[PDB]
Amino acid sequence: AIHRTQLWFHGRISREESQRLIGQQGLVDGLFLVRESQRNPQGFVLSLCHLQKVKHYLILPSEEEGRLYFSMDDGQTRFTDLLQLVEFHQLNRGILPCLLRHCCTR
Amino acid sequence: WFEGFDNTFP
Repeated sequence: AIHRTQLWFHGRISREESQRLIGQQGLVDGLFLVRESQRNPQGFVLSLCHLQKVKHYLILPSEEEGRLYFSMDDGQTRFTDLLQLVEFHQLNRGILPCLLRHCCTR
Repeated sequence: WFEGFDNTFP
């Protein structure tokens, strides 16, 4: 949707590949991409590098009274789309160990 | 949490 044309979105790639993409870009703190979840069809994964380890955060869709939102914490922090989610965590950590600092591009 | 995943929250 609003995320197809974003440099940090990589669609359907695997966990092993998102790691290899971030690795081939230096394992810098703050490197990230968002991908379609492999296990979960309607879900997404935020893959992020911190302290030279790649971490993976499940993004799940839900509904409040007919309105779709996404969340990484069981609805405790809700976002209308992935861009809102990504933009927020460029400024605020929330449940993440560090900010989304450098977009891992493709 | 989500098994398989790093989400850490109350």
